Amino acid sequence: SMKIDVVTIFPEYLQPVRQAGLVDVAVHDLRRWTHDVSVDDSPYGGGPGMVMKPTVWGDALDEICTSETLLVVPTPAGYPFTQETAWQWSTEDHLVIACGRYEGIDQRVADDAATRMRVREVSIGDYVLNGGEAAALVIIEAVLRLVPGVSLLEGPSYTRPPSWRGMDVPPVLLSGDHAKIAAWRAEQSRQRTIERRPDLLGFDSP
Amino acid sequence: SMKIDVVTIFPEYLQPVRQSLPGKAIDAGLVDVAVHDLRRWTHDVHKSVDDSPYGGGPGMVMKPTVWGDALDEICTSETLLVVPTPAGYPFTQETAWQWSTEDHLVIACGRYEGIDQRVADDAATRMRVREVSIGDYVLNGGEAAALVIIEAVLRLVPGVLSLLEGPSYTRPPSWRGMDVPPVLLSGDHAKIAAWRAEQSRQRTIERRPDLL
Ligand SMILES: COc1ccc(Cn2ccc3ccc(-c4cc(N)[nH]n4)cc32)cc1
Ligand SMILES: COc1ccc(Cn2ccc3ccc(-c4cc(N)[nH]n4)cc32)cc1
Repeated sequence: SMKIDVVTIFPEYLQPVRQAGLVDVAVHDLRRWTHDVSVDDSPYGGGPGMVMKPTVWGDALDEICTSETLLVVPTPAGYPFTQETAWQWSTEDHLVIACGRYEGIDQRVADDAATRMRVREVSIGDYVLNGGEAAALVIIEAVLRLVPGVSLLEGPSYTRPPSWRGMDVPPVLLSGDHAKIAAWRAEQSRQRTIERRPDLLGFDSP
Repeated sequence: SMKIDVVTIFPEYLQPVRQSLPGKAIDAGLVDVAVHDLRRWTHDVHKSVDDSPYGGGPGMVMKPTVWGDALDEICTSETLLVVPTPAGYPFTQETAWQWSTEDHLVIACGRYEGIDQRVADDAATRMRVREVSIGDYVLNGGEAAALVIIEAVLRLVPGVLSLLEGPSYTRPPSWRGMDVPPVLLSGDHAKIAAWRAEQSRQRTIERRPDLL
């Protein structure tokens, strides 16, 4: 049984989550916790863009989080989110995902939170998004498919027809020889991993 | 001026991307994102998109005949065909920069165990094809990856949307007992830059030693 709360100034962007019982996902508009008739301001020390104010975040997380909560904060500067992370988080009772926008969230939000709950700043990959929402969708998908009750690269897969546009399915896959099929698939996976992800086998990246 | 076509059995998944686009960029003809239901190209009354894997094993494989027809209609020789897959080359910021100047991206979103390999291999005989992974975790299908790729690419298209960055701060100067680092309020901008550099170095050592 898992509860996921997602906090964002763009709740509309989290709608793809509908595409249950073991898990509940709830999306909260951060602006719900503002008192004035702005969630951001210029950075101390200077620099381009805006930083999200800690005040609004503090009030939201105060209401949503408990000491048992795992607070997840997507950020390009985070620890890497990997399959290992997904397995680890798959047995959590309560994930709260704080989605930033602009140039990110005042660092004190995570620091304050860490005084009463576990906090994980994470990156989903070495590219830059406009905000945390797409990363939340990735994290939710990767985690939920591992929830109870729900290395090397995978090689190529094939299905019918056995010949298509003059391209034939590798004959071994039609042979019904499980050992020969297992061996060919291993070789394909090895080949693919060396070519595309040599780092996985402890070799230099291109 | 970029056209992005996404092909998926879950077109609703891509709807927020389409709403994420500023009207001014669309009206200026800088960008167009179109989403297509793969089932438009199915052959049968059951609208089948998958079938059992040759050689056996778990799950299902998406049909080459259906995908072949879809890409035949949507792609041209100038298309960059992007195929998310856990077995792909890594998608990075460098990739995003490269793809940001493309006239036409087509993103083919798989589900189940993926797409029959002949689809990409056939397409590669007449257009540029890129199989890519967005990170070292497994998703249920290509749609979330497409969202990530579209966002990362389009935020590099003018006017459409190393070391780690260190912490950032804004008002108020004191909050829940935590003061903004005084150096940031010092007006010594050379010192501030050096402080930020050291914060960056420390964070990179702690979180991403692989970058060093
Ligand atoms: C100053 O450096 C920047 C800091 C933030 C941003 C945009 N942005 C704002 C909030 C936010 C949350 C997560 C992510 C993200 C995470 C990954 N792996 N890629 N992108 C990006 C985010 C741009 C630049
Ligand atoms: C047997 O190995 C598997 C094969 C496919 C799948 C699910 N699936 C189906 C299509 C598809 C497209 C992209 C991705 C993806 C990309 C990244 N970086 N993570 N996950 C995942 C995808 C699961 C496992």
